[PDB]
Amino acid sequence: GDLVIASSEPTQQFRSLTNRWMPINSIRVTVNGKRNDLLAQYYIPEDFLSTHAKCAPNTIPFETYVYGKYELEMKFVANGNKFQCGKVIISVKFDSYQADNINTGFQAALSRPHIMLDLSTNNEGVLKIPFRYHRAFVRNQTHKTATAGVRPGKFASIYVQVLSPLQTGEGGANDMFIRPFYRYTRAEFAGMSYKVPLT
Amino acid sequence: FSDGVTAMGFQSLDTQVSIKDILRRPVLLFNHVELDPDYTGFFIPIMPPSRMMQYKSGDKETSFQRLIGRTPQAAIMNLFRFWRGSLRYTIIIHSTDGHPIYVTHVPHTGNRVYGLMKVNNLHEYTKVPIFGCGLTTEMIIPSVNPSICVEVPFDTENNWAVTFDEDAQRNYSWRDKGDTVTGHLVVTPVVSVYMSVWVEAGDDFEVSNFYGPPSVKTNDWNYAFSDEH
Amino acid sequence: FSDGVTAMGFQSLDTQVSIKDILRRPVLLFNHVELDPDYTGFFIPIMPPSRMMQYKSGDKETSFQRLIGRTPQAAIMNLFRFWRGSLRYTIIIHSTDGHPIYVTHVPHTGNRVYGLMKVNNLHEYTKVPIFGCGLTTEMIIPSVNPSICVEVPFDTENNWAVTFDEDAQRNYSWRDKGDTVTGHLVVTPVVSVYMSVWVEAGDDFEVSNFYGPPSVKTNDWNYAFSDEH
Amino acid sequence: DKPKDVSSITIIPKPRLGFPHGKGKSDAVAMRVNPVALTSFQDVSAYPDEPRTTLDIARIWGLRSTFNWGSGDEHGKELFNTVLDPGLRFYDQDYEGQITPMEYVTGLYNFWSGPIELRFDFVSNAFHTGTVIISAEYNRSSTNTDECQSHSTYTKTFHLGEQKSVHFTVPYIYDTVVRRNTASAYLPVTDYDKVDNVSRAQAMGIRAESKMRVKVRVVNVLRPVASTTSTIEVLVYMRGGKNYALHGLKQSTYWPSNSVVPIDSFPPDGYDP
Amino acid sequence: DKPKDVSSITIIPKPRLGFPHGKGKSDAVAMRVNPVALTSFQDVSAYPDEPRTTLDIARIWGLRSTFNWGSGDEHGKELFNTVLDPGLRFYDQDYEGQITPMEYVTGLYNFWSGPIELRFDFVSNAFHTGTVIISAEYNRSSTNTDECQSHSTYTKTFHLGEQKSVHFTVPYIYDTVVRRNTASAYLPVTDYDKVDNVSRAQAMGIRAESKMRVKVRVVNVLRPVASTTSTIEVLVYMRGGKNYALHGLKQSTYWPSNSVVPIDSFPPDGYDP
Amino acid sequence: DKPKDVSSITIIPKPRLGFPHGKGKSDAVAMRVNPVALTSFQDVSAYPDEPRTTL
Amino acid sequence: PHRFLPANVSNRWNEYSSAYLPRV
Repeated sequence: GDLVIASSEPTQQFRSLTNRWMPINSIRVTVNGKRNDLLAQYYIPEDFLSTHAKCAPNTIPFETYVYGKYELEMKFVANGNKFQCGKVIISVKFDSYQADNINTGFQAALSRPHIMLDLSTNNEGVLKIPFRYHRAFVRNQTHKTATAGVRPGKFASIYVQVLSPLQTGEGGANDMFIRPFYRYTRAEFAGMSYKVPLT
Repeated sequence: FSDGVTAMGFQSLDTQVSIKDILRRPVLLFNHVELDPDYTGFFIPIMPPSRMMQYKSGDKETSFQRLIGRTPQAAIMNLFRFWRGSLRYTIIIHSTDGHPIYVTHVPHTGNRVYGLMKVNNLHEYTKVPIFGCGLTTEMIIPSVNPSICVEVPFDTENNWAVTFDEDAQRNYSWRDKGDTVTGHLVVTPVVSVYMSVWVEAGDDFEVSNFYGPPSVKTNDWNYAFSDEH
Repeated sequence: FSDGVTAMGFQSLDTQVSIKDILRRPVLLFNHVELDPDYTGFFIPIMPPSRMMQYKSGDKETSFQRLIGRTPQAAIMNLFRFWRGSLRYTIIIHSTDGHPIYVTHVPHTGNRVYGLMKVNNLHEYTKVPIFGCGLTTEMIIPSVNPSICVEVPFDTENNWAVTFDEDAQRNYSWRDKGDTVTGHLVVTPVVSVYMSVWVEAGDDFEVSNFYGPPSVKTNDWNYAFSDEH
Repeated sequence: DKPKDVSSITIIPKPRLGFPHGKGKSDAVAMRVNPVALTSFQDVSAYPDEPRTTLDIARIWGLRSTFNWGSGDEHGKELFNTVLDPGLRFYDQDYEGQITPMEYVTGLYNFWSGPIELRFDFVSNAFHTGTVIISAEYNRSSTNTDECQSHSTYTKTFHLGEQKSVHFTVPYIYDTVVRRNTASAYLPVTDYDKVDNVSRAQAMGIRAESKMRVKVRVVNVLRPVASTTSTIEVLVYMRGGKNYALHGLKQSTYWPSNSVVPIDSFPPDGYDP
Repeated sequence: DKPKDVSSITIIPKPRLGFPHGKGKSDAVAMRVNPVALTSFQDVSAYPDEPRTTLDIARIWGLRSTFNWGSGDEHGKELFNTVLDPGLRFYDQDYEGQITPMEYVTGLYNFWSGPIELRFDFVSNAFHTGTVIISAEYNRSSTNTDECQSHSTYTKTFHLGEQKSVHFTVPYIYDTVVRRNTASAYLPVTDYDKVDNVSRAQAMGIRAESKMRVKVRVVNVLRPVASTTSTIEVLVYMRGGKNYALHGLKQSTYWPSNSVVPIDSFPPDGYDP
Repeated sequence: DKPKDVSSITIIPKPRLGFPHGKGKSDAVAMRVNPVALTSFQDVSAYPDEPRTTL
Repeated sequence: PHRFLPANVSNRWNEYSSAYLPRV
């Protein structure tokens, strides 16, 4: 709707690059972790460009294009043993810029689109992230010549939070690991420019 | 166990569950605040009631009503960070005089102010009134009618207006700072006079981007007797 | 490259591009000016807002609003030197009294005046009022309604009225000098009282003789911060 | 011709039209070029998964409470015990935390009715085993040590094993068709004023405190294997039933307690560094 | 007979009808013999070639800028470089001159959108030869000495020869559907008041300055014959595209700077010599 | 377009409508969300053996 | 005097850092 108006020139997709699974950094869950504690959080796309999986081919189109619309899919894989137990919740907050420190509890996570991970069964969870932003496009990269009036590379936030603490048996493991994987289901890029390094 | 039968319609057909219906009934913003002709006018930032206008015991005294944050519709707007469409402002001038009081609409310019202000810090505005600059304006004539209801449009660049921030007084990227409003409504008198202001959602109005309930507190229990003395 | 798709209709259906629609919304002329019963009345020359009513820093102080020249419709009228049809004048009397204030229409007589004037320099006009001479007149009764909207006709000899001249104070051929107006509107009170006056184009109204944009100046940049502090 | 107009009617003049109402008629003047033009929702509009009513928000599951269940907990012991009133969490102390969606939204209304749904998620594994009994108790409450009193009410026994979750609809069984809210309709106290009996005597109303309770008791003692944990946490979710109803808009009992700062004039109020 | 009239209705009294609007309803009283008589446009009427809208005025070509192109200008050199913002010509200095039709009319609105058209007229003859590249650059701008950065954007290369003119549509590629005007909505300063930070702090808004630039670089160096001029002028025209849009009427940023004299009373004010 | 509205009528303003009467017309404003919503007598209503008039 | 956050918990842009998990 807004796509055709916001960009006079046509937008481009690179499915072969962007629509593949890419792992990001490992998450550690311990018995010390309490309910409502942030295990990890991601400002997207920023953190998938210039912190996590920086050498991924998914990031190649972001070098040249200045604008874009982005719909993502995030798979989470846990590996705790059968004598452990616990609950983790992953949720998404749309257009979170200067509103990360409010509506940021386990209760808010249960309200917003989310997935629930049991740490004993090792069930996989897939949360789908549409593009819900107050502008037509999100900016991909900051630059020295570009304005500082608009903060780029953030249309949403992902939170990984403890719902129920990890517990273990006598002489059992005091931690276990979760691995997130991401992919773009619909990444449309706009406004071609000279290639730059990401952040 | 049984799901039973709903009580909706039993007492009356006046259903009050619709979000839009709750947002369309008015909220007092300013209760008997002064208009002064030495200024450009009293600015009203075009945004719905929310946690942004909430009073906290100890902080600096503002012109705003203290119980805006505790209204139903403010509590609803704290759940939705996006809003699009028109708002309706009911303005009542405490007078019966024949002097015209002008209400001027300013579209989204990027600032966010409220109360009496001298635009560009001048000391004379009768020769250069904001209502006679070219912008859309409406007049109140208290002798005829001291009240008016004006509907302000969604004249902005953005798809949605941002309802609230985590910190309303934080100095961040200046263009993003102003995206919580869609413009201003400026009231200018002839002589010194008081006014009261209400706000509600228009017919053409939508909310989105559900955030869920925040962390809250209450002490209502303490200021009431129980049914057993 | 692609022509794309228009943004017209996306935000709202309230289109504001039509020239006639821009000219039909009001412009403040006089902001709280005195009516004095010692005079015949306050004259208003029947002509639209333009560069003719523009303030320049340094020149003599007039009763006119300073920002008339910077209104959208004034900027539009600076492009068209011909206009034909009716104008509409909204007059508000700052009073709630039962005294009638008369607004008399004078057709094109060849002069061009504004403000309070003693016609033929007499010192008494209550026995010989302009509103009771025979000309078309309407009364305002502030106790009932302090405002009125009156539509003045195109009662002139010429096909078109001249919008502007290069020099408004130049003493040239006297018949041609008066062709920038189509008549006058004269407000006469009983006792001393203030008024405010707006003007707009009528429904029956046309402009023509496109002149293109003139040489202009601006210093708007200087009185504003950028988005990077 | 100028013939006289003999038509007339008596009228009652009002300053505003439809001022109290949320719908009906309005006399609002549009600040537009076109007076009948409105905002377009052709492209940009509300998403279909978003809640349209307060009842839709009340149908969202929210984590109310948590409790522990261990192998040391003897049979008949109360693992959980609360007055389930959606008006207030406590009658005798202050609350501060993340209130559930249905409680938050119910705090905006003076009346509520219909069944309330609960869901008990046992944070366990396959090697945990035991039985509990959930009971809805009305009017008269049971003694802590008298399990039989709880068993005589509306109950559901859950055998914990491979399945680690159980749903429970709490019936609406009261003497009135609706229940009035235990919270206040209006409270002008903003600065934590030290209360006295005169303040309470001049309150908005009287709190009709609920005696309706939901309890969870041990049926069969938890007997997990030695290799796993001896104690597990149980998450108690809550939401309004499918025929949950709300009525009588009032002052919100709950209000934000975290990161509350009032707006200031930008940039006049010392934004320019 | 004189029977009672029982008909009545509630009303909300307003002083003016359709005061803010440019169209709809009006309660205007005609100062005429016949109250429904209007001006005749049977013979005398608006000519068909005259512009009917502000967008029609924006579709008129106007000379924006000029620049020189010589045989000394090495390859990659910026012949032309500007921020193409129809709101303001400069952000950091005063303007005085003949502003284009589309800029003049855009100065009346708070918002603009759609493509902008350019036309480059080379004031040359058949014996002038060379090549330039026109580039539209968004968000990120190129270095003056780095031609490659300009080449990576939306470009059109023009081979100057027998044809001495080239058209260029500048695409609309931004993060918002419309852009707000960099000029002020309202400015009460009339007497060139010496500005301070307090004046700027109490402004109407904040100027969202554009970083979108149009540049012209040398591809092949100009190589004219010895018999003709070594340097030529290039005229840069500008107008709104076919889908150029404007919205949100405001105070005009531009105002007449030449031959401005306010009206006086004729003949009372010393016209009789 | 913005054409003038020439329609008008003479009126006699009264503060209340049907103030003395027990029936007829009323200008009462409902303190409700819906301005035309009324109390339901679907289940709870007056019993048939109850007197309807003073007679 | 809370016009900007302290530099320990912030990313240049004067907001809470993604690294600083203890903000909650």
